[PDB]
Amino acid sequence: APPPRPPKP
Amino acid sequence: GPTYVQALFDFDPQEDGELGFRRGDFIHVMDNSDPNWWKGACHGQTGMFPRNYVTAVN
Repeated sequence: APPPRPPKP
Repeated sequence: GPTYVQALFDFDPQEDGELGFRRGDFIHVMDNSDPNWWKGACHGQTGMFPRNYVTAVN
């Protein structure tokens, strides 16, 4: 699966 | 000269202002001030994208 979306700042 | 990255994974935008792309796409990095979400351009669209979905070209 593609990587998790990182936190938006 | 402009910095380019290449997509490692397909990315489908989920929010307004996110830039979609598919594996292999070349993205011009316009803003990398945040360590996680960068601003880029590809094929006439610009928007935010996750840095973990790409790898360095130049």
